[PDB]
Amino acid sequence: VHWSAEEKQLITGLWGKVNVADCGAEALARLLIVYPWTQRFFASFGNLSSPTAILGNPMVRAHGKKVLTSFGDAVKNLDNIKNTFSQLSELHCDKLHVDPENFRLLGDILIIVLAAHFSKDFTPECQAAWQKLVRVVAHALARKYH
Amino acid sequence: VHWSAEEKQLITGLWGKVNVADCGAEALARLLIVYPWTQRFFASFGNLSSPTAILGNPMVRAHGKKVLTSFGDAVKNLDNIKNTFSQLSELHCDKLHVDPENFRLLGDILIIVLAAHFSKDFTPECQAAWQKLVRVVAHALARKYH
Amino acid sequence: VLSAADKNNVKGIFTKIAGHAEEYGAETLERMFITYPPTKTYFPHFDLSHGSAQIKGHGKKVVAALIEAANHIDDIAGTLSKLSDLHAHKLRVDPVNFKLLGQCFLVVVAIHHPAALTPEVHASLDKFLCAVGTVLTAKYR
Amino acid sequence: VLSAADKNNVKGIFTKIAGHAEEYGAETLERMFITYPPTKTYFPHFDLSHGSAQIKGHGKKVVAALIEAANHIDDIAGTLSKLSDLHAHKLRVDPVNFKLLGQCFLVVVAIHHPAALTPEVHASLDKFLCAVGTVLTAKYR
Ligand code: HEM
Ligand code: HEM
Ligand code: HEM
Ligand code: HEM
Repeated sequence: VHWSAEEKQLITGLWGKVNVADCGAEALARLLIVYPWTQRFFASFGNLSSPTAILGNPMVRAHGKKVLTSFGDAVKNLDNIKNTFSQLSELHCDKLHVDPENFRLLGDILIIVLAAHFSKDFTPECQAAWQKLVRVVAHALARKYH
Repeated sequence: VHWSAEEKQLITGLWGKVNVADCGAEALARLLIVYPWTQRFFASFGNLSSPTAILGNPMVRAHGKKVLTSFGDAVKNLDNIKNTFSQLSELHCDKLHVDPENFRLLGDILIIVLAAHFSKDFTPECQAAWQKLVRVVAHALARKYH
Repeated sequence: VLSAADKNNVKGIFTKIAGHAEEYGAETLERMFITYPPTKTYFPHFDLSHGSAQIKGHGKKVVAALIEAANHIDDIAGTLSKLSDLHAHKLRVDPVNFKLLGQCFLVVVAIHHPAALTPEVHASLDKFLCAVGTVLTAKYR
Repeated sequence: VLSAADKNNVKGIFTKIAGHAEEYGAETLERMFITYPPTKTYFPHFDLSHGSAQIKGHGKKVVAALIEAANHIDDIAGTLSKLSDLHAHKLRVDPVNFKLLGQCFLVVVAIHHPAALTPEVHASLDKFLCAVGTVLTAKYR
């Protein structure tokens, strides 16, 4: 994938003000609530019985931070997103058996969440930059199939 | 992408035996018939006014056979799809702007077209060989994004 | 929607199927676990080996439910409410998985009834298969 | 399908948008065209440049239609079916495209009214967006 320079800078500046824990818990809570089947992969987490249960849950919040953090690894390495996610991909495809459509789903949610914390600051060029980033991370993870 | 021997054998073998022009035409017609929005891409094929008309169009069969010929290309080169379908990649993505998800649909349909023309000889083991083939192929056309 | 030609095309073929019911279900299942391995993880408890007694058993039960809603092709959603709770809420099946099963069962028909499976006929079935999925995923939308 | 609790959510957030239906409409469309450039291919006759006024009044139509379905949210399909013909048949629009617009509608909702796209709202909202997508893609399935 080829990164424009205007694009590197749009992903890079936004990134630098993201509260990873705030968006993390949120991305992930919304993934569980909005696409309820993803709940299955996360059942080790305890009570996911209602929406409130879900935004109530410590692990949901805590694992949200972990995720967003892993986005950081890509933003650190836009030219090597391929190998950043290569161990994360084994786990997601092999072990946990996640359908790659779900990464698309979390990347779309991610973007709704960044919209909502950054307002007019989450510019049309800027959203196009991010949609491509999450597109990429997702294919990065999805490598381990085809 | 790693091809076991059985997978190569199973693909190569069956391939041998395919009527490129009939399945090539059948595949293509099922597409336009089953997924009618696909018709928008083929209006330089004249009359697609109905299934029977789609079914008979000399240009559709004309094309049917082009497509499936190309899968053959794939078969000849399992370890090396990614490069073989670089240019067909630009065509489909930059020129025509075809959502990738319709590659999967076609693969899917190809597969029901083999099954109908092979019956019992299309064993389960065989179908998987091929699902992977068709899938590998539609990631190689959808490279030219992410 | 489901066009009365659709409702027709469908019946045509469920009646070609019919008492190959149970054989066809087993087979659709088998192709689904061998072609889409991750689908076996919903079946942790079954004997998933080719031939298996339970797979047959289960297979019949799927195709049955399928033949059942072909008998109310008019109100599928209702002929089937009972199973959404199962799939959607207890089991949490990912919708993608319904297209997988859907596809293995076209393959099955195509192997056993190629003649019967004409583009148009193939279209109607698809829409069918689609509705079913939608219903079975319904406590999701 | 759309439960009672969804239909409030939807109703509620629409009450809160309403005023801005033309601005949201147009930012929705602009963002779709910068983010999903293959989508322009369908508006070959538009001034697609920022600010253009065909965008402005197209995006008025878009969300007015949606606003409309919201008041007869009980029968969306009935309400919107005038737009299928055109979208499915005439324009032959790829179903992917509806998720796309739909996603950009949610982003516009989120930049202006983030406090209201609560996650429980977001979900009612996506169900509704699918329903709409489904009716305009209709006379395929
Ligand atoms: C989309 C971008 C994603 C990224 C960047 C990502 C990243 C991560 C990271 C960094 C971990 C844990 C490493 C660890 O603590 O072992 C993790 C684990 C996990 N992920 Fe993801 N992941 C992504 C999407 C998903 C998706 C869709 C799912 C599935 C619905 C998912 C389900 C899980 C589960 C079930 C674990 C194990 C949780 C546990 O530790 O108990 N991940 N991921
Ligand atoms: C699925 C894997 C596919 C393969 C292997 C494939 C292959 C091909 C080939 C081999 C050609 C002719 C190359 C040339 O002569 O320059 C071609 C042209 C074309 N294909 Fe595809 N294609 C695929 C998917 C699709 C799909 C899904 C569509 C529609 C949704 C599509 C639409 C077209 C069109 C509209 C043309 C050229 C128009 C013309 O030149 O007359 N293709 N494709
Ligand atoms: C054509 C769509 C489907 C139909 C018509 C269908 C039909 C049924 C029926 C009738 C039963 C339960 C019989 C009973 O009450 O014991 C059932 C159960 C079950 N179904 Fe499905 N199903 C469909 C799709 C799927 C898919 C894709 C999966 C997952 C891969 C699935 C997974 C299951 C599971 C795991 C059970 C539990 C059965 C048991 O443990 O005994 N279903 N289905
Ligand atoms: C929720 C989704 C949508 C709604 C509610 C919607 C609404 C409308 C309405 C009300 C019109 C016509 C107003 C009139 O009759 O002049 C229209 C036309 C049109 N729509 Fe959609 N549309 C939707 C989705 C889409 C999508 C995703 C696309 C493209 C991807 C699209 C492309 C078009 C085009 C090209 C026209 C023709 C208008 C013209 O030529 O000026 N629509 N749509």
